[PDB]
Amino acid sequence: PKRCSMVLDVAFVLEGSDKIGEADFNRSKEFMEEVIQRMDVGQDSIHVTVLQYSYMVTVEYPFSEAQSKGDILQRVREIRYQGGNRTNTGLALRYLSDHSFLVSQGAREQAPALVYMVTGNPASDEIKRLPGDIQVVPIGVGPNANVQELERIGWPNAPILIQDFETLPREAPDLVLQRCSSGEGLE
Ligand code: NA
Repeated sequence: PKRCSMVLDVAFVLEGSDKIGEADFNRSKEFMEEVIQRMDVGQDSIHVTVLQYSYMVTVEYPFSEAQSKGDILQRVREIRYQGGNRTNTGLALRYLSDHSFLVSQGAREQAPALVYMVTGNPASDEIKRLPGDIQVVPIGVGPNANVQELERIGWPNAPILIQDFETLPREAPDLVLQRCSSGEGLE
């Protein structure tokens, strides 16, 4: 099984809108749980922050809190589907650059920054250019993803396109960990 063991600050950003729905959001959670389980999460290795967004953005787990796999996974289990009426992807991205990845919020100065963002709908809001240092790998799930929007957000990273949320926990973890370890997408 593909492994990722390195000094890395990883963010998971999950769309939890009404358009996603509780059932598909739970599949996104299960995808995320599987990835964290496979990752070498620890104080001296991979660190994890988790965000959920729709109408607003919730920091479900900051970098500043205990970086053990057990503490992260248990908070993840506690995460509740918000079900908002918007897909404010631009706001979620602003959180990453202006809050999540700050040293004052637990991020490591020497660690590279990597974001896996699971979304199934076009952004409701304006998306602004992220600082190049924050690498975003968009995971566009389902027929309603705005692929060109995700390509622009992602560059240099190709979006990972998944047919549906049922396939997400089955297919995506392998691809996510390959990207984690190598630093680049496939082919
Ligand atoms: Na960082």
